[PDB]
Amino acid sequence: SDSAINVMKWKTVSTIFLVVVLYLIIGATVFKALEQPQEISQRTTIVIQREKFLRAHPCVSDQELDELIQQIVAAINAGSHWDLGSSFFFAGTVITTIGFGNISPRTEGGKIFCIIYALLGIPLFGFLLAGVGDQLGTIFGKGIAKVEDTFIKWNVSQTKIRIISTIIFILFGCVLFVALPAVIFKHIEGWSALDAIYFVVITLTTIGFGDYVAGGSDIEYLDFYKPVVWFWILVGLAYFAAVLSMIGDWLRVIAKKTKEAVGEFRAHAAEWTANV
Amino acid sequence: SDSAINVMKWKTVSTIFLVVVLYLIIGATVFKALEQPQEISQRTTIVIQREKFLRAHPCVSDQELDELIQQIVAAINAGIIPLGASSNQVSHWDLGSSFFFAGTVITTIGFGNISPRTEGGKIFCIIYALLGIPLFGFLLAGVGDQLGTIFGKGIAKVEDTFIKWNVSQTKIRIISTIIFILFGCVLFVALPAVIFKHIEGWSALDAIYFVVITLTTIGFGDYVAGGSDIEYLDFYKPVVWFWILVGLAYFAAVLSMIGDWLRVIAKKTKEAVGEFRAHAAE
Ligand SMILES: CCCCCCCCCCCCC/C=C/[C@@H](O)[C@H](CO)NC(=O)CCCCCCCCCCCCCCC
Ligand SMILES: Cc1cc(Cl)ccc1OCCNC(=O)c1cccs1
Ligand SMILES: Cc1cc(Cl)ccc1OCCNC(=O)c1cccs1
Ligand SMILES: [K+]
Ligand SMILES: [K+]
Ligand SMILES: [K+]
Ligand SMILES: [K+]
Ligand SMILES: [K+]
Repeated sequence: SDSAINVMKWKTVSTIFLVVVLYLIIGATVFKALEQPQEISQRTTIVIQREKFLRAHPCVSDQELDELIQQIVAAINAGSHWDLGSSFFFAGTVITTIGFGNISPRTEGGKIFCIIYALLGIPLFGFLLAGVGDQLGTIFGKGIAKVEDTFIKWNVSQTKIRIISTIIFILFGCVLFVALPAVIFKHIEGWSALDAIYFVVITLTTIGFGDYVAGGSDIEYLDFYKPVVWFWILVGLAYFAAVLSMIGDWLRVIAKKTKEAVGEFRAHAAEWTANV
Repeated sequence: SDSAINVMKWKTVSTIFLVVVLYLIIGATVFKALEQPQEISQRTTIVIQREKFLRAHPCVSDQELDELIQQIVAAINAGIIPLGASSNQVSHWDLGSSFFFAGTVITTIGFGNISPRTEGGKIFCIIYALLGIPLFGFLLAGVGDQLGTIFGKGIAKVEDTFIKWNVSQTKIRIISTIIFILFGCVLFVALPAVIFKHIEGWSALDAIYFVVITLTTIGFGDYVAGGSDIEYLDFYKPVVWFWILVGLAYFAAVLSMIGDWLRVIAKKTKEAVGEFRAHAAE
């Protein structure tokens, strides 16, 4: 029965859908809980700054200030960040689906070329990202081969070592691809320890908020700083690519433990019910 | 044999790397060619607006005036309505917008228009995405499967209609691939674009632009459906959410198709180069 297999699939999809919808509701409340207060204090202090500017300076009134604000808002639409170097940056953001968006095409023509460029670029880059990831994955293979002959054969059996190996991949991976670049971002880019990691994650996950852009701030980079972040991204995006895939498998493993843990809990409702 | 193929793989990756390097170069030159002129005309006229306002009031704090703008821009990263008229203010972290924000996180669209300002929200965003992204991955795959089978039912209808005697199985696949694109761009691109134009006030190009930038998960943020306050009947926002679920599913397959074409154009060109080397000399 073909429609029976499809009923099993829609049952699976529909539950995950709710888990997602539920995951959204939970997060939506946690963010508002965290961000709501700062918005009020920050939005109240900005109000004190308008009232203080007209009081401190009789020179300016409400008639000139509103006209001023209208010009700054328009300045948001504009912002050279389209020079040879920044555009090459823009292209990278386009084909990686990071899209920080701080610099986006404002021309009807640039919008058309961006569309085409993206549709052709993103798949192209995917092949590269696949090879880079494959290379890095095999490099990792040579490393664990050296480690699997030292202290794998000794005490603990090989059945539980696969758990130890996965921890090594995360340890080093976090150090090289997260820790080191975050350290560098802090000093060079001036970002706090947290803001550094925040950038690393929101970037290598292709989220790309744009609130933190390494090399985006306008002042004083080193000669080879920008080229090194490019390489970090090519290899960084591949790392989270695997990491995100691993976390995915953790979920399909767990999803079963909870699904049978619910069958257990119902079971010992069942017989516990018949013994009464 | 094991290490032989390894040496062979690096050969392919290195060539693709260079192709990408060259692809970024050509792109960079094409964007700055398009965007550089308008950047200049806008940056010269803005200087005209600052000079026009400098001599306007001799009693201004001249040098400290440019410091004020720095404070406004620094405040623009977060939602700010700094105007005397209509002091009433709408929250961008309310229950409805924060829900949106989470959707942008787990879909890796990241419009960035509204991002966490708090050290706590940032630490939760990290955890949220790391677990959220992979989770939403399964959903998108499930919605990819469902939407796919519903298509397999539709083509099973047309494959017995146009089918006649003396037909080839390999050539009909090209027909199906076209109808997939056709109806796809209609429902998930054409239809939503038109709605975006009227309801959201966007131009026909800005709507398509938004769609492509969004459903490819690029997420500039320069255009966001439902961003401005306007009215939003509320028959609208829920739809957009659904469109996103399926629209992301659609491009996922579309983008994966283009990759197959590129791979194809890759072999034809690679043997076309072997042909040209074979003969070409004469
Ligand atoms: C942290 C912010 C978000 C919090 C996470 C909210 C998740 C709430 C969902 C709880 C899961 C129980 C719901 C019932 C599910 C069952 O009908 C079903 C099989 O019957 N199980 C699954 O689908 C498989 C369920 C797979 C569960 C995946 C979510 C696990 C996240 C655990 C959160 C730990 C974070 C701690 C900080 C590092
Ligand atoms: C942060 C980042 C993202 C990608 Cl997708 C690729 C490379 C990259 O490395 C930083 C260098 N940054 C620049 O070169 C800039 C020019 C104009 C503003 S920043
Ligand atoms: C473009 C987009 C992307 C995702 Cl991932 C999810 C939803 C979404 O748009 C739909 C409704 N929009 C809202 O509910 C808003 C609240 C505040 C600004 S928009
Ligand atoms: K993005
Ligand atoms: K963005
Ligand atoms: K993305
Ligand atoms: K992706
Ligand atoms: K983005």
